[PDB]
Amino acid sequence: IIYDDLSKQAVAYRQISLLLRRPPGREAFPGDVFYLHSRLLERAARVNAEYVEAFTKGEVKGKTGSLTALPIIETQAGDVSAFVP
Amino acid sequence: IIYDDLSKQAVAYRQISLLLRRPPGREAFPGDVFYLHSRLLERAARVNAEYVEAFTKGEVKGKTGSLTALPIIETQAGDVSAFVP
Amino acid sequence: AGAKDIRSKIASVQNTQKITKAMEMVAASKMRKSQDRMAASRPYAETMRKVIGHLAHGNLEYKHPYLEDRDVKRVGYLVVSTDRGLAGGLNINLFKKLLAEMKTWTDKGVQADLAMIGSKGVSFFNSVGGNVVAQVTGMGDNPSLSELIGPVKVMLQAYDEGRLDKLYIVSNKFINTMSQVPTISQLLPLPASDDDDLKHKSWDYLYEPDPKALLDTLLRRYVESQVYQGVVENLASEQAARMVAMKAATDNGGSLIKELQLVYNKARQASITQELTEIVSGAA
Amino acid sequence: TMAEKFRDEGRDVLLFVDNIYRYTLAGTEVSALLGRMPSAVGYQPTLAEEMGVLQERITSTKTGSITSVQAVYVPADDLTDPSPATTFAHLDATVVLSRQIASLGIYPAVDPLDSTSR
Repeated sequence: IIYDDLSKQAVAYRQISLLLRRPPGREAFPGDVFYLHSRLLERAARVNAEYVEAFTKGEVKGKTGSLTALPIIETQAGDVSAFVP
Repeated sequence: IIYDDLSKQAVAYRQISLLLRRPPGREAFPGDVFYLHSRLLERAARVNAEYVEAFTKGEVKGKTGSLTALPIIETQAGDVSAFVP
Repeated sequence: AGAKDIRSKIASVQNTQKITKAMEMVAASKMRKSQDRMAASRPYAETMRKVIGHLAHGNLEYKHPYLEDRDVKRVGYLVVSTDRGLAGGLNINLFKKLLAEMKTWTDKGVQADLAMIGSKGVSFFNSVGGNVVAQVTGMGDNPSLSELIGPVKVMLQAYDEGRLDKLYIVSNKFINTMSQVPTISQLLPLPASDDDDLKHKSWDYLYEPDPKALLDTLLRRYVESQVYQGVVENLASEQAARMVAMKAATDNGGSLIKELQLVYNKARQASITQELTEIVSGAA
Repeated sequence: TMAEKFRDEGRDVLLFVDNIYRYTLAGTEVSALLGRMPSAVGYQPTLAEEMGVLQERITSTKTGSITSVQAVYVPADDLTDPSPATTFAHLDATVVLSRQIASLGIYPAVDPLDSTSR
């Protein structure tokens, strides 16, 4: 899976969060802008065969599934030291 | 007398003010923080012998009391243009 | 940090860039003038070398100590150095070439003697414990032959006295405005340098008073003039090296401004955001 | 919307906006008048959508097309400021005019070394 801009997601979430009047943190971004991306990217995982069996009710045996993620981030003036990057 | 880190008394007072919902000033410090340190430090003094004799009701004569203060402050990145420094 | 520090630093670096660009211009003009003075020396040395061709090498020849290839027991160097810094590596490359060769010589057990032109070499070899016997300093951008008479006199006086067996000049050679090279070249004993007077068999001078007395002063003046030529080529090479070095430094400053302005803009934005969030969330 | 009407006829229209930056500033002033929390560098929170809803209507289509030429002003000469950073995401080409190329007596004074097109 390729996420074509997490920067633009974070900007949309900043808009939604400011419209709900929530106090912003650094770079006007909300407090949970880390939890936003965390609970997303933590899903790209590889799972062991026991988890696959347990999930799919024994319909599958020995195979290990995986989801691979390549999030894209856009940074201003090559600044790898900004907040969201 | 050596007040170690008045820059942490100020922080505790900021917390107390914000929990009492008092209007925050610059860097969220409450406005009276100058009065907060001003009254504390002004007590460091040398008092002439007559005030001593008046206070000790004649028991001590011809001696001048004295209180010396050395507060300590901590500045981030050498920056001396902050509110408490 | 904070905008008002970084803008002050940007200002100071731009001022520095003004300074170095002015120095590049100045050095670029002085190189042209110093190379004109360089080209105003060739006639004297060239005609005197033709005369020495005829008188000394000749079809008959005159025993002179400076011509003969005697045994080497210790060696003199005349060292040319700048009087001014900011020249790039010019002096240190030159001193390292000299030190490498003087090591190679002392590995045969020969001693060495140094005569210093210019103060930079004076300081360097006082530090590295070289054997400086004489020096002249502060000629600046106005070298003159009369000032050089001292040290070259010392080295000649020591050569004829047998205290020296070979004499070198060590100096930069100007080649191109973009390329100069340090060189060590012998000047006593006098090199064999063609100038075959065979063609000039047709005639011979009336020597007055006599050929040996004339030949002695001709060689003395010729050695002095080759030392002067070396000093002027070194001066022109200094001006070329300062010009290219100040060019490099101006471009370095010009890049540092690009870095500082990105830092500055980041601070500008962060201060605006933290001011405006402090005000708005301080209502209600 | 007038250019969209010409596009329906199947023409190849050209739309000039004489300062997109002032469109952004008018959005900031209105957002402050409504009273919404400031964002980024004091811009409105909706900045990246107020710009997108304009810049996304000017496209080609099966029937016709609208091209657009937009004069841009960059605050404090800062190409990282949210307003330019939001605008450039939509630009395809970029022509820079130069005082020097003009003073040399050349017109149009386009700087061929700064001009670019994706």
